[PDB]
Formats: sequence, structure tokens, C-alpha cells
Amino acid sequence: KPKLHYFNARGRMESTRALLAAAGVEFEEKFIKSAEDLDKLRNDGYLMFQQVPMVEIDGMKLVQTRAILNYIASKYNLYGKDIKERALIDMYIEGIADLGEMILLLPVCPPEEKDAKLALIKEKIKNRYFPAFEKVLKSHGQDYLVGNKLSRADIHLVELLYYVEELDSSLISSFPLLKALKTRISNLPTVKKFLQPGSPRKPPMDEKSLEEARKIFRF
Amino acid sequence: AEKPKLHYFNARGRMESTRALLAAAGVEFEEKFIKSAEDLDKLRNDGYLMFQQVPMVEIDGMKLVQTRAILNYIASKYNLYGKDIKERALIDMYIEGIADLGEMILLLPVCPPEEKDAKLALIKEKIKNRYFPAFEKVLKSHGQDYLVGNKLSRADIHLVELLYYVEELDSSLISSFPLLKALKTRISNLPTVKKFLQPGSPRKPPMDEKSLEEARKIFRF
Ligand SMILES: CCCCCCSC[C@H](NC(=O)CC[C@H]([NH3+])C(=O)O)C(=O)NCC(=O)O
Ligand SMILES: CCCCCCSC[C@H](NC(=O)CC[C@H]([NH3+])C(=O)O)C(=O)NCC(=O)O
Repeated sequence: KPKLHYFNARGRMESTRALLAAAGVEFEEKFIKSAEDLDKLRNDGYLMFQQVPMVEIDGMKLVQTRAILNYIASKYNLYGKDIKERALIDMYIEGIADLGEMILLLPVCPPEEKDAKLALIKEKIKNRYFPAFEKVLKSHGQDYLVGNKLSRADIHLVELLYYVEELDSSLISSFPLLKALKTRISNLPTVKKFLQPGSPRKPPMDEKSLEEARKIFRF
Repeated sequence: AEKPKLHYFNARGRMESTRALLAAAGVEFEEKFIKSAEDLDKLRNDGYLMFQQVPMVEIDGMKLVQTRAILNYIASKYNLYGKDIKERALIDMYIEGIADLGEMILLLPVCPPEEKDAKLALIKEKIKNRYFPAFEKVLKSHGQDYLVGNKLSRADIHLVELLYYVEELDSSLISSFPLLKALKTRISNLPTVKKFLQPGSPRKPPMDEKSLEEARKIFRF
């Protein structure tokens, strides 16, 4: 069983949790609670650049989010059939990541910039990203983004749509193919089970999770 | 068929790492220099940019946008991404740390003037105390000429590229890392990297104030 080192929160670990779950892979979590808990991992030599996420899998101590996901994805045949496929898959998920990152960091944002940035994210969603993934689906009219078959692109995209729904339920409304993907994916039995209460799925980060984060990561 | 074609402004930015990867692999490419807000708008209205942004590279029938999507493709094609899934893990771990420090250096110019000093002081701390030791430790782990699999890889090329920008910022920084020093000399001497380094190659100057202005007009920031 792979073993995930992170604090109890979404952060930069959630796309790994959701991709393990979708692959039907069972896993352990070791939760950092304090800054003493992080420093213990550092000291023990466990963290290449002294940072989490880290995952123990197949005898490596794999740090860096993209290093973790690229590996999980090949292992479980969620990374396409060849390097042209990987290429489309990579173009899509990096664009997802780019929006992902704007959402992820919105609460560590200085208070006086908060309104501006939320506004910009919504416009980007409406004008940049959703039209881009709607035009891919419409292009081929298939059930999956790439290769008429399940990949990490579907998993990362649908994950992200849940996060946008929590922001504004109106945003997706003029994107019918995006809605239809959301449903179909959320109905795959492994994804359905992750979305169910009681799973490892993590909630949005409230104020006191943010505070525990400033404590442990010292920002 | 077709040389690859690179769409960017005339500057390092986010295109440079691709320039250095393709030339290291001995791969010739064309370059089309974006020079104005209107030039960018043309490529948007022609349907050329998946997210309306550059870098974009035409290669093998594709219009690849996103640095990492372009680099992963080029690396794979010319056998610079290890020999298996496990080698590809170690490569990605290393080159994502390089990207992290890489990002810090790139966005240095667009800092507010009052924070510039604190944020140079901080780059410098992490280099000395986090990033340089981690790479030195790897090289010392196996005593081998390359970072991964004792065979030339994209991590070697990205680390050495970055080794150059750490030097234009401060020469004293790499000077307590003998193994990083040695790697830099070695890779710089391979025939294709040597030919990227010499005058008149597509290799780009450090970004200046003027060029920070043209970036502002073009990308509208
Ligand atoms: C609003 C959510 C914020 C949650 C906290 C940030 S994630 C914790 C942070 N880790 C990273 O920033 C890792 C970045 C790395 N590039 C990756 O993607 O894995 C860390 O250990 N930082 C500690 C350090 O740098 O010492
Ligand atoms: C200060 C010197 C560095 C200049 C950086 C600007 S690069 C231009 C920028 N492109 C991106 O940031 C794409 C990022 C993307 N994730 C990638 O890595 O390719 C852009 O098209 N901007 C236009 C837009 O997003 O609207």
C-alpha cells in the first residue's frame, strides 16, 4: 500500500488521492499535525527538497506533485497508449493545473486582493478554460477527452468541476458537454465510491485548517 | 518532414528551456517571433492556442501549448526521459525542484520594488540551503557523470541551464558545491550543448528592462 505524507486537508495531495481512488488502489495516509511532525521527516532524510507531498510507493520516497501523478498514471494505464496521446493528455492537465492553482491559493491571498482575484478566476473559467475543454469534447463527440477511453485527464477535469461548483454553481451552466462528462465520470463505480461520504475525499479548507497550515508550513 | 516551429517573444521567458532541450538533442527548429499584442491576437483568432497563451510548438502534426507538455514530448522522442517508469520518477522529482527554483528566478523582475530585496535574499537562502545540497547529494550518491541512469538525460540539461542563471545572479553560490561545478563543465563540453553556448545560436540574452516592457505590451500585464 502506498503511504501519503501530508496534513489533513486537500492542498497539493488531493489530486493524488482522487487518482489512486479512480484506479481502484487502496492506500495509507500519515497525517502531519504540527511543525515538529514535518521537521522529523526532514531530519530522517525523507524529503528531497524538505517539502511535502511525499508518497512511499514501490521503494521510492517520491516528492513533487507532478512526479507522483505521472508515476501513478503510467503504472495504472491512465496515461494514454503512446507519446502523442500523453502529449494531448499533458496539454490538457497542465491547463487544469493552472486553474487548479488559482483556486488552491485563493485563501492564502492577501485580504485586500481577495475580491479582484476571485473575479479574475471566474472570467478565466467562463472565457478561457471551459470553452477550451467544451471544444475538445465537441470535436470528437466521444465520452472521454482522449483516445475514446478513460484517462487521468477525465479524472483531473471532473475533480476540478466539483471545486468550481463550490465557487459558483452557475459557471458550468452554458457548457452542456462538460456537464455530461461530470455525470458519466462520477458514475464510474471507483469514482462514485470516492465521492461517497466516509471516503478519503477531503473537504474545502476552512479558516482553522488554514491556520494549522501556517503553523506546520511556517508561512 | 518539418523542423519544429517555436512561437514566443524574442526572450528567454518560458520558451528557453525548450530551446536548450532541442539543441541538446541535436534537433534543428524554426522560430517565429511574436512582436506585438496584435501578433498574439492573430494566433488566438487563427485557433492556434488551446488556452490563448504561448509557448506554442508545432511538432509532428500538433500545436502543443504548455511548457511541460512540449518538454515531456521532446524528451521522450529523443530518448532523454530515462529507460523506464522508475527512472522517469526520479527524473521528474529532480526537474520539478529545478522548475520551482527556475520559477522563482523568472518572476524576480515583476516583483514590487519594495519586496525585490527580500525576495532575492530568499532565493539565495534556498539555493544554498535546500536546492544545491539536494543535487550535490544525488551526484555524490553514485559518483557518476549523470544525474540519472549513468546516461545523459533531460535533468542534466535542465540543471545545467539553471546553473548558468544562478551564476549571472551570483558566482559565489555554486562555489561550495564541487560536484555541481564538475557536472556543469562536463555537460557544457558535450558537442551539442557547446554549440548552443557559442555566439550566434538561438540561445537568448538575460531579460532586460526594455524587454520586460515589450512583454508587458504583448501579454497585457
Ligand atoms: C492554501 C494551501 C497551502 C497549503 C500549504 C502548501 S503545500 C506545503 C509545501 N509544499 C509545497 O509547496 C510543495 C511544492 C512542490 N512544487 C510540489 O508540488 O510538490 C511545503 O512543504 N512548504 C514548506 C516549506 O517550503 O518549507
Ligand atoms: C516576466 C517575464 C516572463 C513572461 C511570462 C509570460 S509567458 C506568456 C504567458 N504564458 C503563460 O504564462 C503560459 C503558462 C503555461 N502554464 C506554460 O507553462 O506554458 C501568456 O501567454 N500570457 C498571456 C495570457 O495569459 O493571457
